[PDB]
This record gives sequence, C-alpha cells and structure tokens, in this order.
Amino acid sequence: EIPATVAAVKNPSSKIIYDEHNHERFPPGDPSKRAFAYFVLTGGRFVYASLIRLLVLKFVLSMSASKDVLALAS
Amino acid sequence: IRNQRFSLLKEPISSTLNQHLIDYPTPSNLSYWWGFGSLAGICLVIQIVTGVFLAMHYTPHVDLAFNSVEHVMRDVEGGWLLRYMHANGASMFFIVVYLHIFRGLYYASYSSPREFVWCLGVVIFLLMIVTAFTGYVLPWGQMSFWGATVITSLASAIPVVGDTIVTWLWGGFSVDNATLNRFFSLHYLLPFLLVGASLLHLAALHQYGSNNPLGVHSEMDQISFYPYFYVKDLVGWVAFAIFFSIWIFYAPNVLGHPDNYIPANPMSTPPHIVPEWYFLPIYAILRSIPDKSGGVAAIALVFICLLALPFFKSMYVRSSSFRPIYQGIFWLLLADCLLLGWIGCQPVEAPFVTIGQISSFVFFLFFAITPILGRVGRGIPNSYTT
Amino acid sequence: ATPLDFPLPGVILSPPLPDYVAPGKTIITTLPNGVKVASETSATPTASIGLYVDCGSIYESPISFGATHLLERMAFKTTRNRSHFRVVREVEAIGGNVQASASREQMGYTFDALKTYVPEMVELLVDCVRNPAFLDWEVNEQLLKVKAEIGEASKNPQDLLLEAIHSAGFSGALANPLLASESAINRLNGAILEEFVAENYTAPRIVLAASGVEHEELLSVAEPLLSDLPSVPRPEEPKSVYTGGDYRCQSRTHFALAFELPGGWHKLKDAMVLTVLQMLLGGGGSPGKGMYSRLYLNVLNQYPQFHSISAFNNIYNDTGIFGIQVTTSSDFISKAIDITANEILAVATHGKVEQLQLDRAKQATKSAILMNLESRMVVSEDIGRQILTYGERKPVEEFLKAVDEVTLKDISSISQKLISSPLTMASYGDVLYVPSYESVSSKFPT
Amino acid sequence: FLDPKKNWLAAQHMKSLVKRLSKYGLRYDDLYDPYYDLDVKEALNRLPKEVVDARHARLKRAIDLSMKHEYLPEDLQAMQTPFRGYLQDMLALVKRERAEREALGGLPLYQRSIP
Amino acid sequence: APPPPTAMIYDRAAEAIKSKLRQLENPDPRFLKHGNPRPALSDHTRILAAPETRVTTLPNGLRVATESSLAARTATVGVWIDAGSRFETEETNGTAHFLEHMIFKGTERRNARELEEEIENMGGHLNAYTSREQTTYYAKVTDSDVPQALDILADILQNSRFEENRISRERDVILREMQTEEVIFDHLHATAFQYTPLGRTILGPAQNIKTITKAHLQSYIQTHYTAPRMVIAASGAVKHEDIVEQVKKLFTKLSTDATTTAQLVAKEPAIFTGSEVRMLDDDIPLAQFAVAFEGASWKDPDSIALMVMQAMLGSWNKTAGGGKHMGSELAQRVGINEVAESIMAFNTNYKDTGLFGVYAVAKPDCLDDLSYAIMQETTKLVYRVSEDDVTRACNQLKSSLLLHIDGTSPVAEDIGRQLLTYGRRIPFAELFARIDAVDASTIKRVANRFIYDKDVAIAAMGPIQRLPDYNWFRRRTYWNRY
Amino acid sequence: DVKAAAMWGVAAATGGLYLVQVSI
Ligand code: HEM
Ligand code: HEM
Repeated sequence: EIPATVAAVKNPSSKIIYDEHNHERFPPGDPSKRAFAYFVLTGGRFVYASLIRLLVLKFVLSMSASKDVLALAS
Repeated sequence: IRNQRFSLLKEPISSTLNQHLIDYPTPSNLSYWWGFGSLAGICLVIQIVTGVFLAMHYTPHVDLAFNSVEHVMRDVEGGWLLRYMHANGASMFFIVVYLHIFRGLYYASYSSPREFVWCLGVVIFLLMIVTAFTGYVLPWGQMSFWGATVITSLASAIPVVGDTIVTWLWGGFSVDNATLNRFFSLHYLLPFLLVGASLLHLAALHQYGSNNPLGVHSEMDQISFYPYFYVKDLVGWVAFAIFFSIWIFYAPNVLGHPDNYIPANPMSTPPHIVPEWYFLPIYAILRSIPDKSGGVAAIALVFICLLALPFFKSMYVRSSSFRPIYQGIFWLLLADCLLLGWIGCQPVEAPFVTIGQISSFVFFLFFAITPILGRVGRGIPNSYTT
Repeated sequence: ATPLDFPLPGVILSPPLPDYVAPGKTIITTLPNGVKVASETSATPTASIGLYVDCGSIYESPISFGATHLLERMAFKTTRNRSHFRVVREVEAIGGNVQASASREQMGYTFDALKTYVPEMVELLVDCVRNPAFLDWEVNEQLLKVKAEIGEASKNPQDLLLEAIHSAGFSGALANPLLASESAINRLNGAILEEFVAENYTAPRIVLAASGVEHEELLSVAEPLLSDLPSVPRPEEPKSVYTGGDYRCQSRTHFALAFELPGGWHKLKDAMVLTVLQMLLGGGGSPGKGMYSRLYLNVLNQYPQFHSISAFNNIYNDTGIFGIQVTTSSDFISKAIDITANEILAVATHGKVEQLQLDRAKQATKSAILMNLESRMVVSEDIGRQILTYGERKPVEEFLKAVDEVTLKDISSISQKLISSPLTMASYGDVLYVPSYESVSSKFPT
Repeated sequence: FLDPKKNWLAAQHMKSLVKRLSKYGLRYDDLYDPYYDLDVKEALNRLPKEVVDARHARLKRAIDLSMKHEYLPEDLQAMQTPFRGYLQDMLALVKRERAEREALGGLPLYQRSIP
Repeated sequence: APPPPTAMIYDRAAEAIKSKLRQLENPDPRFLKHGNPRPALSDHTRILAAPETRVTTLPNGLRVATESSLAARTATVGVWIDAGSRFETEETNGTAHFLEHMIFKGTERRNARELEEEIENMGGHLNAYTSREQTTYYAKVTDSDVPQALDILADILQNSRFEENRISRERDVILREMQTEEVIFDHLHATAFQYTPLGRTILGPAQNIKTITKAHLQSYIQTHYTAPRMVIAASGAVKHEDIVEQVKKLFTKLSTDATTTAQLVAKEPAIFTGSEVRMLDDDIPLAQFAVAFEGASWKDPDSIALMVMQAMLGSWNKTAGGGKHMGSELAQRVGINEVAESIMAFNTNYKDTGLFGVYAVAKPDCLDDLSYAIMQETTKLVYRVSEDDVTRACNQLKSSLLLHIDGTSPVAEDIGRQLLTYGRRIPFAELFARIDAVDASTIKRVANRFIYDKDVAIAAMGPIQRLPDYNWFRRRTYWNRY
Repeated sequence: DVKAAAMWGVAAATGGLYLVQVSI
C-alpha cells in the first residue's frame, strides 16, 4: 500500500532500469562515446557553414554588377 | 537574485527573446507536425529577402516587366537562382501553410483558448493570398495578365458598387501600366504587414501555449523550447531545404504555368485561364455554383466559416486521435479539398461542374457536421459510463 | 606528480616532539588598567585565542534587552579601522575560524588558526572587540536575520524550556531573556548597541585566553592594543531573587522542573557535587553515553511513553539551577510529572542512591571533564571563564579532588537543599492536561 | 582652483548655482539620480529614512513647481540651503568600499543590468 | 534666513549620520600593523612538529600505529578495518550495518549488560561506524583504562556471539530506524556508480535486512575482518611497546584470508556513469540538489588538487558570519543574491574513484540562478583561475586540515584513516608542501582532467521544477568563449 | 586572455578568407 514514489525515494537502489524502448543503453562500464557525436555534429556544421557562405555570396554577387553592363564596358 | 548580474539571457536586453524563444515551456510530446509554423516563418523570411534582392532588377512597366524578368534570369549573376527561389518558395510557403492549417484542423488547435490565434491565422491567409496574387501579376506574362483581369472582374459582383470598385482597383478601364505599378507597390508592402501579423500570431499563441497531439491539458510534462525543439525544427528545416532544392534546381517550372512565359497580349486570350495551383480550391468553390455574385458570396462564406470554426462550443475532447467520427470527417475533408483543387484546374464541362458542385457542398458539410458531432458527443460520458 | 603513498623527496621534515612534552603552566599577566592576559603552551601545531568579557545578559537595562544577542550577531564586522569585508578577507586569508558566544553572565569571541598567525589573530580580535563600528544598515540586516530566527525558533524545544524556566524562576538580573524578542528587535539600533558596548566592555572585565601561544609573544602583541583602555571600577553585579513559578505555552508535551542553590561556581565543592549528581541522574532520548544512569534505568527502561528524559543544570556566579527536562505523550503527562517528582524525591532520600551508582557517576564526571579538556578551544574557554569567575585559573586537579570527595551523604544533602527551594515548572505543548503548580509544589517540601 | 574664495569665476558659478537651486526649491545632492550610478542608490538605501523622505519631498516640490512653470515664493527662496550636503559623505564611503573590494579581487555587490 | 542645521528633523539626522561617518574615515596603524587581507604563502615548519607516529607490522599482517603524548590524561584506542559496505555482495548488503549494531550486544564472556556496565564503570565510552569503504570501532578512556579498552575491543571483534533473540530485536530497531542530506547523497551515489558496489547504500534494503542471521554475520566477519586489513590506532597517553605487546597477546585467532582489498576492488570496479535522479514533491518547503563530477582516488596525486578546488569553492550558509564577503566566488555569488539557503562543495575519495561536486539547499524560485552560478564557478575553475584565490584556498585547506586534528580521538581517526587509504601517515610538513605545490596552472590542469566536458550526476529532491534538466548542466560544463 | 584573443582573431581571419576567398 506504500506509494510507488515514496518507495522509490526511500529505497535508493544501485540497479536502475531505464525505458530502453527506443534507446538501447551502453552496458555499465563502457566509456561515454562523446567524441563520435561531436564529430558527427562537426560534419553537419561543415555542411551548414558551406550553405550559409554560398547563400550570402549568392545574394551579394546578385546585388553586384551584371553581364550586360560588364559586356557594354568593352 | 537581481542584486548582481546573472546569465545574459535573463538580462533586459535579451529577456523577451529568452522568454519567447529559449526558456518558453512547450509540451514534450509535440510531433514533427508542429515545426510547420517555424518552417512557414522561414519561408516568409526567404520570400522577403529574395524579393528585396529581385526588386533591384525589376522594372514595373508594361514595356519592361517581362524584359526585366528575363534580364534577371540571364544577365544578373545568380538572378535565375533568385527568381526560381522566389517563385518556388512562394509555392512551398503555401504548401507549409496548408500543412499548418490542416494539422490545426486535425488536432483542434483552435477550439477554446486559441480562437484569436486561429483568427490571426485566417487574416494571415488572406494577406498571403493577396500578396501571392499580386506577385504573380508582377511578371506581366500572358497567364498573369489574364488571371489578374479575371480575378479583378470577380470584384464586379457587389450589386451597387462592384463596377466602381473594380474600375478604381484597375486604375482605369482595363489592366494596364497603372495596375502593374499599383500591384508592385502592394506586393512590396504586404509582406511586412504579413510579418506583423505573424508576430501577433506567435504572441497570441504564446499567451496560452501550444496544443499537443493528445489534446490534453499539458502543463505537468513540459520542456524548454530551445535545447529540444530547436533540433527538431532544424531537422524539419533541413528536410524542407532538400525538398526546396529538389524543386528549384531540377523542376523549376513544373509548378508554374507555361503560358506565363508568353508576353502579355491583351488582344489574344489563352485557351484556359487558370490561377496558381494554391488558388485552385478557391477558384473551384467560385465556379461550383453558377453565378458571379453567388461565387463571391460563396468565397465570403468560406472565409466566414473558417473564422467561426473556433467559436463552436461543447468541443470538450480536443484531439482527433480520440474522435473516430471526427477523424473520418477530417480525412473526407482533406480528400474533398484535394479533389476541389484538382477540379479547379479543369474546364467547366458537365462532370467537372457536377463534381465541383458536390465538393463545395461537402466542404460546408464539414463545417456543419463538426458542431453537430460536438453537440451529440457532449453526452458521451453518461452513456458509456461503466 | 608523486602519488600520496610515496614520500615527497624535496620536503624538509620538522623535528618530532618527544613522547612526553612538559605541559605548559598557565601564565596570567594583569595590565595596569586591569586587563588580564593569559596563555598556555600546547603540543598541538595550532592555537586558539579568545577575548572573554564579563558582560552578559544580566547587565541589561530595560532599554537594552536583546543587546547581548545582537552583539553575538554583530560579532566580527566593520570597525573604525577595517571594514567588514576586510575583516572577513583577513580571516579567510590566514585560514582562521572566528566565532562568538553570548551567555547570561559572559561573552566570548573565539578565533583559532595556525600558531604562526598569533600577532594577526590577537590584533584582529582586539580590534573587532574593543573598537566596533555599529553601522545602521548592518544592524538592520542582523535585526532582520534575528527576526527570521525568532520566526523559526520553535524547532528546538530544549532551549525554549531552559529560557522559560529561567524567566519564571528568576525575577531580577537572570530574569532577562538571553534570546531577543520581537519588541526588543523592533526597538534596538546601532546607537543603543554602541552605548551598551561602551558602558559594559570596560578594561577590568576583559580577558585574553590562549591555548597554543607562548606568553611573551602574545603579551608583546597585546600590550600596545589593550593597555590604552581606561581604568574604571567594575559595576556591582546585578542581583536576582529566585522565586518558584509556573510557565505554560499551549502550542507531544514538553515540560521541565528546576530548583536553586544558594552558591554557584564560587562554592566549588557544592557546584562539583551538583555536576556529579547531574551525571548520576543522566538522561536519554530513546555505549558509555549514560544509558546506566538513574533516569535511564528507572524511567526510560520501564515507561515507553517517556519520549526523552534528561537531567539539566546551569551554574552561574553565586547561583545554580538544577532540574529534569522531559518530553512525553500528551495523555501521559500527569503520570510523567508524578514519576519525575518521585525520582527526584528518591534521589533526595538517603539510602536510595547506591554506592556503585555513585562511583560510576563520579568516574563518568571525571572522564567527561578530562575528555572535554582535550580540545584547544575548550582549553582557552576554560582559561577565560575561570579567570572571569575567580581571578585565577584553578588547576584541573582541584576539580578532580572535588569530584573524588563526593559521597552519599554529600549528594543527599545537596539534593535536600535542591528540594528545599521553591519549584519552577515550565510546560510547552499540550498544556491543558498538566496538573496544577500548587499540586506540583505540594509534591515537594518548602 | 575650484574654490569660491580664490577664484572669481568659481564664486560666480557658485552664486548662479545657488540661485537656480533656490528658485527651484532644491538641494544639490537631490540632483543625484539613483538610477545613474547605483552608488547613489546604495548611499540612499544606507541613509536614514527621515533624510530620504525629506529628499523625496524636496524633489516632488521641485517637480510640481517645474510642472506649474513657477518658482518658490520669495521667503521660501530666501530660507533655502542648496549646499547643505547629506549624501556626499555616504557616497564617498560607498565608493571607497567598492574600490577596496575591487582591488582585492571581490565580486561587486551590485551590478547594472544591460538595457 | 536659512535655519540652523539643528532646526529641523532631517537636517539633524543628516548631521548625525555625517558625524558618524566622519569618525571612521581615520584609522590608526597600530590596529592594522599585522593584519593583511591579501593571501600570502607562509612557512610553518617551525610549528609543524608533532609526536612521531610509530607503526609496527605483526607477522600476520596486523598493523599497530600509535601517536603517544604521555602528558595527556586521556587516550583513545580504536580498530580500523578496510572492509565496508562496498566489499559485500548483492544478497548481503545491510550486513555491515547489522554487524556494527550487533557487535556491542553480546560476547561469549560478557553479555550486553555486562559490557555496557564495564564501559560505563571506567568512564570512557566506545563508538563505531561503517563507511562505504571503512569500518571503525574506537573507544575513548582515561590513560589507566587503555589495556581494558583494548581487551574489550579484541573481545568484541573475535569472541562475539550473536544471540538470535538479540538479532531479532536489532532487526526490529533497524526497521524502526528506516536531514535528507544523506538521502540525497545515497541517491547520488546510486545514480552515479550504478551497477557497481559503490552504488549500493550502506544501510541496505529491508529484504536483505530481514534475512540476516548469525551464520551470515559470522561468515562476513571471517571473510572480511582479516588481519592484513586490520589496524589498531592508539592516540594519547599510550606507549607503543605496551600497545604492541597487548595486541600480540590479545589479537589472536583472527581470520587469515588470501583475498586482498586491492584485488576485491580490481574485480568488478566502480565506473562513473552520468545520470540524474529527480524526486519532485513540492510538499517540502526547500529544494535540495547535488551535482557531482568524478573525483580522484585516495592515492591519486590529483586528490590534493581536488581538495584545493573544493576549498576555493567553499561552503556558504544563511547563518554564516562571513555573509557576502567570503573568499570563494561561488559563496559571494550566492550570498550577494541570496539564491540559496546553504551551499557546500564536497569531495569524497574512494579506493579507485570518487565524487567532486556541490550540494545546495535553496528556495524553489532561485533554483535556476543558483545552478547557473554553480556551473559558472566550476567552469571558471576549469578555464581561468586567480593566483590569489588559489593561495587563499591552499591556506584555508591547510588551516582546516590542522584544526580538525584537535584531540586524541581526531588524532587516532587520522592515523587509522591515513593508514587504510594511503598506507602511511602523511607528515604535516609533507602535506603542507603538497598543498602549497598547487598553483593556478595545476588547478587548471586538474579541472580540465576532471571537469571539462565531463558527464555530471545530479540528484535532486523537493520543489525541483525550475531546476534545469541534464542537458542544461552538460552544456554548462564547458565554455564556448574559448 | 592574450592567447584566447589571438586564437579568436585567427578564427575570424579564417572565416573571412573562407567567405571572401581572395586567391583561395
Ligand atoms: C517585399 C518582398 C517581395 C518583393 C519585393 C517581391 C517582388 C517580386 C517580384 C519583382 C516578382 C517578379 C519577379 C519574378 O517572379 O521572377 C515577384 C514574383 C512573385 N512573388 Fe514576390 N515579392 C515579395 C514577397 C513575396 C511574398 C511574401 C510572396 C508570397 C506570398 C510572393 C509571391 C510571389 C509570386 C507567387 C510570384 C510569381 C513568381 C513567378 O512565377 O514569376 N512574393 N515578387
Ligand atoms: C505566415 C504563415 C504562418 C506562420 C509563420 C505561422 C507561424 C506559427 C508559429 C510559429 C506557431 C507556433 C508553433 C506551432 O505551434 O506550430 C503557430 C501556431 C499555430 N498556428 Fe500558425 N502560422 C502561419 C499561418 C497560420 C494559419 C494560416 C493558421 C490558420 C488559422 C494558423 C494557425 C495556427 C494555430 C492554430 C497554431 C497553434 C498550434 C497548436 O497549438 O497546436 N497559422 N503558427
């Protein structure tokens, strides 16, 4: 009849069970794999920086001179 | 706590931005369908920037509009990319707005607290329709000119002041240079009104909170917006970017009409005058019932029904996930809207006109059946009680 | 990067002390104005230095109640030479620990750090005690803190019972409550505090005490700072007349009893016999902490309704208070009072106290005193308090002899003198079930 | 030097400032804004309630006179003490406390919020 | 005519306050000669002299260490065992607590009543407690009762007999015994060292408590109280030769098991996994949370640097006299803004791992700001650290480590703990050299090793609703400024 | 910090050379 939350608070157990339905945890003991995630994010940032740079340059060069006036210069 | 400085987000310079974009609590169970508001905002920003950079090479004159557009395409470095981005992004902006509206319809994101949010959304829809219409008139193509002529001729439907209104809007006795300049000025002006309306939209929603797929009262399980919903919105933005690049770099003119590349000839007329694909449901609603004043009244009734949708009562169960009948009604509505849009791109032959007449009736039957179902299902708990 | 299990190579090692180090005799030097300077040598590599003032809660005029509590709160703060920030930063920089204590008959300012910081410790202590600047904003902040403390002062029942017993029993100097009240907090201010300090922190009533300081160094440091105080005669100690009384606060049930002794710490033999009797009665809240005392063996072991019972005492200059403090069930309160009175009478009656029990209590008192003397802070506190009480530090062997001289006849006589005094009873809790003070006093002789 | 005993220009400046403050019924320290440095705010918080209330009353009277586009009457202007300082010493104490705290590497007690 | 300064009330108040301020603008050098707020390194070699700690190793691996001060009147004798609650199994978790409760209540020569009478009669008293990696039974007595106390200790460790009727009563009293600071720390240990022996709480679950019998206690004693893991620490008025002779005479028939605590730690070691346990109730007036990184072992050379880092993150309390002028920046931030009831940095060291973090008690409204201050200060120690701050932290650490050792019982506790952890008693001079050999560069390096971009473990209980979640703390672990 | 400022200046210069790309 003891509340579940009260029993969980008053009984700190070493064996902790997570959901694990869509995220399979690493076995207890293996080191955290944070370098791999950071490098995946780094590749994504490579991609995002490329897109931002090309968009900015596209807008600037569109506002720049055009082929018609460039050719009329001779 | 205020004695000495803390995290700069809490400072007054960034206090409002923090409260409305970083620390704002949102339900943790929001699906990918909730990123469409931010995606529509991104589409609007893209349209504003691209149009601002197109207006530097566009001349709103009947003798120079088409030539200026072609100059943007050919002579301007990246101008073809600019105009393709603008047109196809207007198309994607309407796509994501339609997805926004239909997700709101499914999850009843309008019912009691977000009535003002829904009304502001309807105003935004009107503003987008007008802005896209004027922008399509801007290139001064054959289809653009004749669509402008026809759609403004709808304004000659008020029995008293219809002719005066249409003549005043035309700037004369026919669509001409005055109409082109008028539409250019309006098409530049409205997107900033659209930005203001979008800001009011976001603020009105932030007054109460975002709805969730369950439709239940979601305040016990909420998370901060930034660390968790900026990444989901980023996934949505990248997927939309892939779609947008696909439709720009490989199928640019598929969504457009080929007749818009013919210079506007007032003497001749295209065999089939059809508006843009995202005005097709409204055009089909117009042409369903045979009349002109009747069609304008039907369009006004459509918008009045959209405005009056949130004000129905006894919709205690919000989400359609717990309403089988309402889910079926919504899916029938979506099929009806797709069929209506398809009909809008067809002639006025017998099967097409019959189906258009039926489709509009189903469209309004949705707006009646929803209050009927709410009132009927208000007494569900007493009947199924166990 | 040498691991902790390996000795560091480049460290020069200080020579070890011999196994038997001569215990440094206490050295007392009286300054010409009357300030007494005392110190003691210790084998511990840290020293504790305190400044004890004879001023206390008794020396409180009706316009300055709560002044001692505020002074304890306003202990080490901004002065006329260094600010509060500078004081705190100096204390942290030398790593020392600083604190203050306020009692009903004396106030102390303890400051302990490493032994090489003696001059700085003495200088900061003397400055912060003799020359305090009671700034209005700091006094207001401390007043707010004391307001919060009073608002959350009901958690501890024991201190409240002691305060109530003192207030009820005494009607003179000791009647002044040690803890401040709401009205006193509302009316006190920096000007009143400064006037109180100037009037009561006079030279004859101020004493230095040290635990690990050589006398020459501390005297040389403290002479330029304490010799400037004027020589003014000490005021006569205010007198309090003990009258049996009753206090009731209806808010389990907590109550206690008390009695009075004609002589306090000046009657050393009687005071030490009272301490032995307190240890004999003992206590417990339900090995070697006193589970074989008379109260534990006769009360806690035969009455589960007795939540917590102990024997308390408080010995001041020329007066003493001794009694039993106990909390129990609300419905058991009358029987609990009857049992406590019966136990007190049984201790009073001759022949009930066993020789083995008295020997155990005597050894427990001796061991408690000897283990208390271990701490350097307790050594300095003992030096200062003994000097304030007598004028000289009585050696520990005198207390040992007084403990060893206690006999059954002596403890019976002391208990008779206890029960011959008027009764003071204070109850806090489910009051309206307790018997009447007339009945409680009739349970005892005059 | 800025002294109205060896400098005629300084004496004239003091006379003009006294005249202006008397006309507006003000005191020089009342010109110090708590929102400006927060040292004035700390000094005013430390100052006695009677002095703070008197400063507020003087400031309200001056604001009312400015709104009404009028000055104090002749007698009230005569019985004015524009340079009877009450905040300069406390302000100097607060400033020197802040300077001492910053020199020893201490976090400021008060910090201005970014507008 | 301007009225005189004494005419009106506020003018009088202004004059009074100005006069009060004018009497402190002029200090005197005689009251500032020696005091100095700027921290400075000092040489304490002339005073860091203590009686030599004599350590003798018996043939069976038993250790006997004494710090003799023959001038003292009292002495303490204790037994420290390097076996605690970590070196047990999942089936027997509360065995250490049950044994430390049952070890004073029965022997084949003295029952509980006789043992308590003997303890009380000589005046001294004996205490005992079990940590997660240590178990101590010590006794403080007068100098004449040292042989009796030693005999009692040997008798209770070896000849103990566990009566079944006493086992039942102790089980009942433990189930009755079933601050919240220890609760928070137990939850933090369970969620940090999960699926490892350090995860289990010291007291143990009720299911394993109920099944404890005499055989289990006897097996635990025989398998863990082995002589090589056993050290008798004596402090005060004792003689090393006499103590060694008494130990040789008494401490016989002790268990001799080949298994060593080093190999027990090597098998199934403790691994720190970043996790959080949140116990929101909102029914408690205050919210208490503890965020902790991974610390260093006892013999790790960076442990002293971790203690220094704790010192420069010193504790602050609402009733503390320091107020808002404390040395550490975290205490200043908390006190100035009053965003917490009480903060305290903790550094716990174990055989192969440890914890280093901050435990804070605060009102529900200030949780976010308090957590921001904590993370800001910790990452500040990671990135930029002040030389004067490091010097003050070192001075405070030295002063605290020497003030805690005040008395025979603290001396004996230090001796036993240092022999169990370091294998030796670190002399005061060497400890001071180790502490003062820590500078800003060392602090930065150790914080980079232990804090920078390292997973945290957060245990929170109370109205924890404004407390930031795990990702917030994980991001705050590092700075993006550089 | 001087080193931090120098590294941030290097990063800003690299970003500028990536954006403008003078002589790649
Ligand atoms: C103020 C910002 C804007 C400016 C300056 C602008 C300007 C222009 C110009 C000059 C054109 C003709 C050039 C071309 O199409 O190649 C155009 C086309 C168009 N615009 Fe905009 N526009 C803006 C915002 C928008 C927005 C917000 C929408 C969507 C509601 C929109 C919808 C369109 C459409 C549909 C076309 C027709 C594209 C085509 O097929 O040729 N515009 N705009
Ligand atoms: C310019 C186009 C639009 C933009 C930029 C926009 C933007 C947004 C944003 C940012 C949100 C909050 C995030 C979310 O909940 O998805 C939102 C929510 C919402 N919008 Fe829009 N919107 C637009 C058009 C519309 C339209 C036409 C409607 C129809 C009336 C509408 C109705 C709603 C509703 C009902 C919500 C609440 C979502 C929920 O609580 O479930 N929006 N919009």
